[PDB]
Amino acid sequence: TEFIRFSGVVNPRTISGSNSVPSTQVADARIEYVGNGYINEAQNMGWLQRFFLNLSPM
Amino acid sequence: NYGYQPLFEDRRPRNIGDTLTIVLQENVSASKSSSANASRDGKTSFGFDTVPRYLQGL
Repeated sequence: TEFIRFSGVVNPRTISGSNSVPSTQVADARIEYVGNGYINEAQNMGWLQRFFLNLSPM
Repeated sequence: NYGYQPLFEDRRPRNIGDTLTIVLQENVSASKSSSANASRDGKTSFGFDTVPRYLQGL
């Protein structure tokens, strides 16, 4: 399952005639595109590898 | 009521909370370089292969 979430503030005069506004005209734009399932877990680092990436000398 | 709104004037932000689009276009490039050099070569020689008798002592 994939989730696309959007939030922001829109000026009414930036909305086009077809009730559309580009995402670059939204003030506090919060855009999120995430997923779950084993596909999403396959894109997470292992805990040991994350620990090393954060605490290894090099 | 949202107050007085000009008819023909371009839509500009005027009060707190108004939105404005910033087109981020930055291109900065600075450079500097310098060098210096100095050289000096000197060779000198003198040889008397055959010395006449009256010059021998010298």
